[PDB]
Amino acid sequence: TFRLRNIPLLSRVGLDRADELRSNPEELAKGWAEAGLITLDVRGRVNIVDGQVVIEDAARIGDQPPEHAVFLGRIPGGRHVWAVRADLDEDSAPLLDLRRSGQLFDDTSAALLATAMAMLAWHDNAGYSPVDGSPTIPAKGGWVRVNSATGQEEFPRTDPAIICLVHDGGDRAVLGRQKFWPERMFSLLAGFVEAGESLEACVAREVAEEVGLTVTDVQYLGSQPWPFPRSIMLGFHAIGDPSQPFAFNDGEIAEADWFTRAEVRSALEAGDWTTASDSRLMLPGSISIAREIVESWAYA
Amino acid sequence: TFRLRNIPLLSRVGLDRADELRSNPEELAKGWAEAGLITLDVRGRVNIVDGQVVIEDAARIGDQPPEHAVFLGRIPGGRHVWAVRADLDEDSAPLLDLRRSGQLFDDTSAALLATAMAMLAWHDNAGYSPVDGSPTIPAKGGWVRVNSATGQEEFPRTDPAIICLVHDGGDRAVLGRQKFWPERMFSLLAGFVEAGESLEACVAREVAEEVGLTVTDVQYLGSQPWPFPRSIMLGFHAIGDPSQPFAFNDGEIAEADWFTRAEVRSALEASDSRLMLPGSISIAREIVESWAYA
Ligand SMILES: NC(=O)c1ccc[n+]([C@@H]2O[C@H](COP(=O)([O-])OP(=O)(O)OC[C@H]3O[C@@H](n4cnc5c(N)ncnc54)[C@H](O)[C@@H]3O)[C@@H](O)[C@H]2O)c1
Ligand SMILES: NC(=O)c1ccc[n+]([C@@H]2O[C@H](COP(=O)([O-])OP(=O)(O)OC[C@H]3O[C@@H](n4cnc5c(N)ncnc54)[C@H](O)[C@@H]3O)[C@@H](O)[C@H]2O)c1
Ligand SMILES: [Ca+2]
Ligand SMILES: [Ca+2]
Ligand SMILES: [Ca+2]
Ligand SMILES: [Ca+2]
Ligand SMILES: [Ca+2]
Ligand SMILES: [Ca+2]
Ligand SMILES: [Ca+2]
Ligand SMILES: [Ca+2]
Ligand SMILES: [Ca+2]
Ligand SMILES: [Ca+2]
Ligand SMILES: [Ca+2]
Ligand SMILES: [Ca+2]
Ligand SMILES: [Ca+2]
Repeated sequence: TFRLRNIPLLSRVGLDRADELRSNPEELAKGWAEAGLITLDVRGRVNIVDGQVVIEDAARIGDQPPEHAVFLGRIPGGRHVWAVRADLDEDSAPLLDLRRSGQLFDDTSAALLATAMAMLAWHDNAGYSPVDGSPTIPAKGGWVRVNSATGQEEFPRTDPAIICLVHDGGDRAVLGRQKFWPERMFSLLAGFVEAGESLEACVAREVAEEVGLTVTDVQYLGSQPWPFPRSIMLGFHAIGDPSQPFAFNDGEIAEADWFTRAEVRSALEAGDWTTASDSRLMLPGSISIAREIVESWAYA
Repeated sequence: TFRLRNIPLLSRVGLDRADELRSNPEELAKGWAEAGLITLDVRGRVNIVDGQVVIEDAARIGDQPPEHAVFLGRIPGGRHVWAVRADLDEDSAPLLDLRRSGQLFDDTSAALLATAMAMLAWHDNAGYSPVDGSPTIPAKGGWVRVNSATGQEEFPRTDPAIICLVHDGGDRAVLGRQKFWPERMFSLLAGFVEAGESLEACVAREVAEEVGLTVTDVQYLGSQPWPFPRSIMLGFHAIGDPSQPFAFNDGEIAEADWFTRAEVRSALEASDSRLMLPGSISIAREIVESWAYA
C-alpha cells in the first residue's frame, strides 16, 4: 500500500568510488600528491567541523599512500580521498560516531564515514585466511586482502538482515519490545538472513519466530548500510491477521501488540529511543531505516 | 512498474528449521535415533529419487550426530534431518549441478539442498578465525564455529549480490556478454554489494562500471538463495537511456546491446538468432521473462 517518503540516512548519496583506480598503483601515487585523508579511532569515531567530516591534506603521513590506508574515491572536484585508522585525542576535540550523530553530517560525509568505518573494521578482522590460516596482506587501494601462501583474494563482508513492519492491510501495525531493551520501548521485527533462504522466506520465518504470526504479501521498501559492525538492513512490510494470537517462541520479544496509525504518530511526535518523556510507547532514532518505515506507514 | 510472474526456484517459504534445537545437544541426540540424512559430495552434487531428495536412515554413520554434520530441521511430521559431506558412489543418478537440474526437485527438497549446500561449503572455508588465525570448531548443530583460543563465534557467510535488467521504459532492454563466453550468449548484469552502500546505489554503480550507463528508477523484483558457493541474489530493474553510448570500463563485459521485447521472447524459446540465453534455475531467467510478457 505504501512507499518510503524519504531515502534512509546513509543511503542518500553514492560516492564516486572510482573503481578504475583501485588496481592501478601508479595513478593512486600520482593523485596522492594533494589527496584528502579521513581518520577514524578504534571506535569508528571521527572529527567534525561545520557538519562535515574533517579532510586533512593527505601527504602529511607519507610521500606515498600507506598499506593500511583505504581508497574511498573522488570528491566533487577530482581529489582522491583516503581513510586510515589512527589514535585520536579524546580530550582535544569532540569525537562523533555515526550511530548517535549521523544526522548531524552532510550526506557525502556520511557515505564516506560509513564506507570507511566498515572497511577499516573489516581489515581489523581479516588479517588471516578463514580457509587455511595464512596471514593476509592489503592490496588494490585496500579493497582486497591477498593470502600470503596461496595468493587467493579475500573480500569485505557485508551481512544482510531484514527489518519488517507487519500490518493488517489497513490501520493497525505490529510493534515489539525486546527483553534487553528499557520498558515502553518498541520497534519493528528484525533478523539476519540465513544461508539457503530468500529475503521473503527470511521475513516470514523471523516474524513467525519472534511473535508467532503467519504473514503474506512481503514487500521491499528500501535498504540502508549499517556498519555496526558490518550489516546491510533491508526494509519490508507484510500483512498479518490480528485475530491470530501472539506467541513468543524465539523469546527475544518480551511483549508486542497492534497499534493504530494515530497511536504511532503520537509516539513519533514524542521523540525516539533517546528522548526523556512521559510516553508509554517510544520509537527508534531517525538514524534507523526502521523509523523511516514506521513514519512512512503512519502518515498517508 | 512490472512484477515477477513466478516465485524463483529455491525461494518458496521453506523448512521448519527448528532454530530452538540448534543449541540443545541433548534433544538433537534423542531425535537422531531415527533421523534422516542427506549427503553432498565435494562438487555439491546430490541424488534424486521420484522428484525428491534422497533421505537415508541417519543412525548408520554413528551412535550420536557427528560434529561435521549440519542440522537442517524437521520435515512434515516431527522428524529431524541432517546433512553431511561425503563421497557418492555414482551407481545412482547424481545431478552434477543443482544449478542446472534443480527444476527436477519439489520445493521442499530444493530448500533442504540449498541450505545444506551453502552450510557445508561454509564449514569447508571457515576452519580458521580471520581475526587472529586460530583453528575453529563446529558447534550448535553446525550453525556456528567457535574459535579454539578465544571462544569467539563465527557465523555462516552469505554475500549479497544484485542482478539487474536495464530497460528504456518501453520495449528495449540491455543484456551483456562476459569475456570467454560463447558468442551470441548474453545475460543480465550482476555485482556484489560493497560495504557502505545501499542496494540501489550498488545497482547504479555496477551498471555504470560494467557497461557505462547512468540508470534511474531502480526497483526490486525479488530474491533467490544462490549457494555457488555462498551468494544471495537480489533482482532489480532500472531505466537507462539508449542515446548514451556504451563503455566497458571495468569491463568484464566483452559486448552488450539493447534488445527488443520481440527479440527477447524469441531468445527465451531458443543455432539461428543473434541472442541466446543460458539455461539455469537462475532468477535471471524469471526476470527477463517477466519483463518480456509485460
Ligand atoms: N529496531 C531494531 O531491532 C533494529 C534497529 C536498528 C538496527 N537493527 C539491526 O538488526 C540487525 C540484525 O540483528 P538482530 O538485532 O535482528 O538480531 P540480534 O543481534 O538480536 O540476535 C541475533 C544473533 O544471531 C547471531 N548471528 C546469526 N547470524 C549472524 C550473522 N550472519 N552475522 C552476525 N551475527 C549473526 C548473532 O549472535 C546475533 O546477535 C542487527 O545488526 C541490528 O543492529 C535492529
Ligand atoms: N547473469 C549472471 O551473470 C549471473 C546469473 C546468476 C548468478 N550470478 C551470480 O552473481 C554473483 C556475483 O556476480 P559477479 O561475479 O558478476 O560480481 P562482480 O561484478 O562484483 O565481480 C567481482 C569478481 O571479483 C570477486 N569479488 C568481488 N567481491 C566479492 C565478494 N564480495 N565475494 C566474493 N567474490 C567477490 C569475485 O571473484 C568476482 O568474480 C555470483 O554469485 C554470480 O555467480 C550471475
Ligand atoms: Ca568506475
Ligand atoms: Ca574525556
Ligand atoms: Ca531475531
Ligand atoms: Ca535468526
Ligand atoms: Ca531468531
Ligand atoms: Ca490490545
Ligand atoms: Ca521456530
Ligand atoms: Ca564415489
Ligand atoms: Ca563409494
Ligand atoms: Ca559482474
Ligand atoms: Ca565490482
Ligand atoms: Ca564488476
Ligand atoms: Ca542495436
